[PDB]
Amino acid sequence: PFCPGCLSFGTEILTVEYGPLPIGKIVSEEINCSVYSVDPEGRVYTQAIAQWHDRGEQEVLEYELEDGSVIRATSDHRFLTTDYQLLAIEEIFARQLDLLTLENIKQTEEALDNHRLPFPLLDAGTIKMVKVIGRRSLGVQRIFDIGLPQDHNFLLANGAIAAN
Repeated sequence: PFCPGCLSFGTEILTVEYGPLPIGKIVSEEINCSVYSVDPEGRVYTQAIAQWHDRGEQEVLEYELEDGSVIRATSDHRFLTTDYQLLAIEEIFARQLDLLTLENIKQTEEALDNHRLPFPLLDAGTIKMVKVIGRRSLGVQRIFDIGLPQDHNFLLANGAIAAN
């Protein structure tokens, strides 16, 4: 079936235990690990993955942000905006809204202080508000997703917060 919010194989999730890892690998090997997620209150916390989804193949597009980072996902994949809405990346692009991202993130395990979590996202690190400046199709590619016990969202290695 068509997956509204899926990511490319190579999309790196910032895992707590292992650092940046492609979602394709996490799903292919059903890797048990934790991700950094945001709760309804706006706090970042660690969450263990509950399910792994290989959704087959579908069009994947590369969205480029103002800071040069890229997001390779389905057009309806939601991301956290600066005004704290979870909107489709294509919508964020069409409306020229800003994605709420962290920048200068350590690309290793325990990128954030596990001891201090939960902690407010806007105070967890250097916040970088960026718009989507372009989109280009990558054609039909493999797509993935993961399931979480509480909130279905997680921090990507590039600082963006993917929200299914």
